[PDB]
Amino acid sequence: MEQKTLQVEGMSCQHCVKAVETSVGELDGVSAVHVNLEAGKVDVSFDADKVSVKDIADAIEDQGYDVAKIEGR
Ligand SMILES: [Cu+]
Repeated sequence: MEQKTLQVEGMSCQHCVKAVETSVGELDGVSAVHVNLEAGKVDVSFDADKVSVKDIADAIEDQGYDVAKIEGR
């Protein structure tokens, strides 16, 4: 798996993001999800070989709000 992070957009409501975090946890690919928008950003160990950040990224956009952009690599 990869180790990208969706750097924080503007929100600081952990309750929003986690609502989607739980759903994203369904994607087998996702190795780990460390939502820390307040502390820095959401650091996520997406499986680029199974599912792309695009998925999760869009997902947290929907009802999470935090996804400025992916960094990592
Ligand atoms: Cu919220």
